[PDB]
Amino acid sequence: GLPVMNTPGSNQYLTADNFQSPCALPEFDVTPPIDIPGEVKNMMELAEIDTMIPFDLSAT
Amino acid sequence: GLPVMNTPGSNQYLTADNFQSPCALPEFDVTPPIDIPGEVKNMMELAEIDTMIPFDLSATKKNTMEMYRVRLSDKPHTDDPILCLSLSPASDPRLSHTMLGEILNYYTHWAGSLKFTFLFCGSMMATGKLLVSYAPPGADPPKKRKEAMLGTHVIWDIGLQSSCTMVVPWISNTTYTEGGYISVFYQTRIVVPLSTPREMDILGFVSACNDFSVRLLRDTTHI
Amino acid sequence: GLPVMNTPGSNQYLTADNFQSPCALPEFDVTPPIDIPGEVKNMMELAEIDTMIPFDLSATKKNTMEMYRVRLSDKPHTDDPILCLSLSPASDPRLSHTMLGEILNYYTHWAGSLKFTFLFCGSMMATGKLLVSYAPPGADPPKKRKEAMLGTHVIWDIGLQSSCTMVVPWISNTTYTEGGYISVFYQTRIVVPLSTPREMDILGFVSACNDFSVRLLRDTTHI
Amino acid sequence: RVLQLTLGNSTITTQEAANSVVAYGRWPEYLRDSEANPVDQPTEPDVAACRFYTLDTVSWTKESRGWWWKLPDALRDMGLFGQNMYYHYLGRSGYTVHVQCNASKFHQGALGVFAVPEMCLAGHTSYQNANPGEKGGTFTGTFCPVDYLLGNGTLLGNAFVFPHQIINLRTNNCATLVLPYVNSLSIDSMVKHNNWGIAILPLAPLNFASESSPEIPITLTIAPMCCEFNGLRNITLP
Amino acid sequence: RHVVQHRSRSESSIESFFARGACVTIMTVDNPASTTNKDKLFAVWKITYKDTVQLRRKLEFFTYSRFDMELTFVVTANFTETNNGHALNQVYQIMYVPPGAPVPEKWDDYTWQTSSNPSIFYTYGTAPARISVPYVGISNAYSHFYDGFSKVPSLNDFGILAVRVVNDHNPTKVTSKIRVYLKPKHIRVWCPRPPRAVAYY
Amino acid sequence: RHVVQHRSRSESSIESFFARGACVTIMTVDNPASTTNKDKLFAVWKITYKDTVQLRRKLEFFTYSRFDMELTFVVTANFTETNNGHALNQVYQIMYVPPGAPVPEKWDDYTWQTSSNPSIFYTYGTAPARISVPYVGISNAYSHFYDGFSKVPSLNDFGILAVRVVNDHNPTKVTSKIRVYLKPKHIRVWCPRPPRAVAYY
Repeated sequence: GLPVMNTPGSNQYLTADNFQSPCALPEFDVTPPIDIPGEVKNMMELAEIDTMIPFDLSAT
Repeated sequence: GLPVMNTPGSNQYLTADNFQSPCALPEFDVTPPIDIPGEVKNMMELAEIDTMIPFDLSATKKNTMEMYRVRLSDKPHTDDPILCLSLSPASDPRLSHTMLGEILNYYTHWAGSLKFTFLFCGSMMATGKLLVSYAPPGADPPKKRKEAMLGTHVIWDIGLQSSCTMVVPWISNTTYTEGGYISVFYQTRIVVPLSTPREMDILGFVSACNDFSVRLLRDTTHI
Repeated sequence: GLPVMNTPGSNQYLTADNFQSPCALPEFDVTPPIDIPGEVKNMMELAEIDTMIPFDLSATKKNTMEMYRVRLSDKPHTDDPILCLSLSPASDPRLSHTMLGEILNYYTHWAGSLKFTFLFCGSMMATGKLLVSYAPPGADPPKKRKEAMLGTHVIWDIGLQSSCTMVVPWISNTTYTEGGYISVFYQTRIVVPLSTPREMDILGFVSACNDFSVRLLRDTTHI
Repeated sequence: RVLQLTLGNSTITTQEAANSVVAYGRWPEYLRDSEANPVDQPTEPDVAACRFYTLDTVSWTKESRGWWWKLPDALRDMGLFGQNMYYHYLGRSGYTVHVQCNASKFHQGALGVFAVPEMCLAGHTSYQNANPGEKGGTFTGTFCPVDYLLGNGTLLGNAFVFPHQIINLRTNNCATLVLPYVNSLSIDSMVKHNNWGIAILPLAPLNFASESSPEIPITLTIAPMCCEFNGLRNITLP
Repeated sequence: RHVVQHRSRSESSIESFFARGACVTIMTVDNPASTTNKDKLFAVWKITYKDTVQLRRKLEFFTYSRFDMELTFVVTANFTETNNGHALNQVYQIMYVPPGAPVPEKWDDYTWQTSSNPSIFYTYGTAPARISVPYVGISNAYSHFYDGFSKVPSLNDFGILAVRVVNDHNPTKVTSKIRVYLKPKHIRVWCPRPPRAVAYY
Repeated sequence: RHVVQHRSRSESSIESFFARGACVTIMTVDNPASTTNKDKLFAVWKITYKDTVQLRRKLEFFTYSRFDMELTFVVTANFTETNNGHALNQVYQIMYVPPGAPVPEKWDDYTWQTSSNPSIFYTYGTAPARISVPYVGISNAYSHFYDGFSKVPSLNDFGILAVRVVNDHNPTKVTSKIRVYLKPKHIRVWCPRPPRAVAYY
């Protein structure tokens, strides 16, 4: 068949991989999403919220 | 040659694989198909067929022909229902082994409507009225004819129409007693003209509607 | 490099593989072909050739030249057939080893028509009539000339035409006695002018038609 | 309304073809050109054999559990159809099974008439036993196959997946089933192989007023349709 | 739990219902060590759905069928003995005999060499083997029920799978098991029937 | 069983009839252990169809032929002894000597190094080796029958396959067998003949 040449980094699992993968439930039809209010698209959205400072961290 | 990088999931066999494969008989010319009548394209087509409910699963009626016949007779006016069928098509030993229920046992989630159809199999001369009540889910079934009438019901005149159909809408997966009830009460006792028998039988049939939906196959069939 | 995922069926050798392969003599320039006469493009071309049937496979005739000649003679008018050949071209020791049968032995399923052709090899002076009957499958062969005539038949006048052809249509695979029969009866006894011999020979040839079809090769040839 | 139907030399009366079922919504039809072959050769005698044949009536009682017939088996002694079914080697045919049933207005009960493809019964391993012919066999409530299982270990309530009709005496007292040729092959032996099987089981049992007729008649009238066979077709060359 | 669900019937299709890999047999072979070996040197299995109740039931929902057949062979061996087993990697011949063709009777039978019969040569340790047999039926559909007889005084052939080990004179006995995973493909069905119980399954 | 079949002759084509993999020899070699070794250190086989009756018969249906040749080598080794055999993975030289070229006579013969002769170097455990030899005939078709003589007072050369193991001083004797699977390709044939019996085959 097509001549190929396995390169280094073959058959390794890099946890930061981003490849395709075979689905285990291909015939399954997924429960479709609803428009739940309050969707976050970036964690900074949470840092942008004014939250109360605990000034007095004394022993008591 | 072409530089490639074997990824994880290589040389595994996932039973749910969908790849290509080399044919063992490539030169073979396959016997071509004919138009056999009765082709099924979806298993729900079989659940859409009205199949007879085995109401009376008693110790003696069960696994007989009498397990399908709800007998109406002449006896004191107790407003106990003729039948009270719970709408658990997957787990209810009556609806469980219907064709609908047989297909639903193969799946994990399902939703839609069920049309029930009671068929009167008495005399052409017999006359009377039955009350076919529907109790929605979360409501315990009605125990008396008044409770049934003040809810959702159909007064079925036997002398006028030999069958009564009722489409229940909120049927969904059990988990992984609720669903509602279809009950039948005597509104009136049955009136016969002469020595005509005062012992009739009503049959019952159930099916899914076209809307009905199943998903996540769960074949659990072993020995 | 290119991320790939080895699938099942990798590094196996399926004898029915059809892939590419590296040539061992890429720089070699192959001796170019000539137009040799007699190129065959399909084995059925060989089954389409009329080849002589070995009718008489007796203990003494078999594996001789006499196994191909059905002798006509002068003897009492018994309506027993001159020959009754069963149309099992794959399993019938007569038709089995014809070229047709030899090719059919290589396959598992086959269907089409067979043209049989009887050739009279007597005198130019000889005169008479034969009845070439065809019994379809499922019908036991005719035992008398009347039974043959009331069925499908050809009255072959020897003095007028030296051969008779008969195309049988419903020939198909045995499995994995049926098929029909071609029988020959004396309608009339053979008439000769003088001391001309009263012992003739008819030959027989069989072939597939252009329509004929085979499939699923089953080479079973060992020692 | 009373419709009188004639096929050949044979006439029947039908109250109305008001509810006449066609199995899988497919009408009987000859073998089409796309699935035929001029070298696998059929002929069409749908002239004379394709008529109404009316089996000997059966008697529904209170104790009756059911009846069954096989096709083309039941018609193997029925005139030209039975003749062709033995002369010819390969044959195909649809059917029109008109189950009439004669009852008063003071009888009550219901029959389920089921047309089954490849109705393999079981207590089976015997031709004469599995093919009772014109008279058919009968079911049981415990050879003869079981009522609620159809013989084939099969809850009768689900039987309504098959082409069927319900003869409920208070309403209609007759049923018609139009059966097309159904087989894995386009054409096949009729004597060795039954394609269809009729099964009539009382869903609701018979009952009647005091001194009515104790046993009512169920009559079957089977009409072959698009009956076609082999195939004597020889070419003689000059 | 009680969720609103839109119309969805894709997974109830015939393909989704049937085309699911499932083990249909577990063949076993022992290495051709001339120690005490019987029967053992080669395995044979006639392909059939009637030996696994799940597929059998799902099919017997219907009268007639057609389907291709994706076979996938998962081989698993190990040394039979406590013996310090050293063995060079074995090769397995996985022969598919088409319908109506002779079966192997010996390890050295002529059929193993026959060109007709497609064979996989599987090297142990590699990815599981796979072939796709097409619809090999004589008729125009696989018939699960056949009201009828062979002769006038049910069963359909999908083929045979034979397996042997090619390595000849092995010193250490290596037992091996080949799980056959069948997956029907391009399934068509006709004339639905009621399901059976789980009684005579 | 008696099924209506439309016209179909694809599988009776010359390619479909002939182009089918089939074992044509089983070469054997033992590892170059300087223990007792003869002959054994290398195998040689002159390519020929006349040693397998199936291919021979199918070809002798005809007078003349042309075809390429897809050879595929299935190697299978094992330790000859009960010895606790430890051996690093062996490499096999599978040399194809073209027609009319010298044959190896020793393991260390000069031919093994010759650039002319294409050689596969096959690592055991990997996928079976494969090469495709073209039509290497001197004439314009392989002649199965040749009415005629060499000198005035039948046989045609397809090449030779030689095999050896490259690993040199092995302690443990490893016997190995290389099944050669020939598959004719791009077959053309001329002047059909009657088949022989299975008598002198």
